Amino acid sequence: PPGPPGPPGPPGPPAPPGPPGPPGPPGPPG
Amino acid sequence: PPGPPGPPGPPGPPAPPGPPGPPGPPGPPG
Amino acid sequence: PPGPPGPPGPPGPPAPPGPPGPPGPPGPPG
Repeated sequence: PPGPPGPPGPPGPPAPPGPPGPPGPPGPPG
Repeated sequence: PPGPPGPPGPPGPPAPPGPPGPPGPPGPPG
Repeated sequence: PPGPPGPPGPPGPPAPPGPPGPPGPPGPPG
């Protein structure tokens, strides 16, 4: 009364798109 | 009846990597 | 009878930072 609890909910959603990575390496010799 | 709602579900799955970082610094001057 | 499914779980782990950026431009000729 009511009765036994229902099942666990489904998985949450993914987190938002991630931030960009770090600067690239130094370029070619001048 | 039916019983109370089930508990919250599991955390979401992993998300994809963010975008590539910016270009690196200029190369070594001549 | 078993209650209804619970609510969706929380957001998954934060998306990793993206890959390093590309090499920088060439150095100055002088």
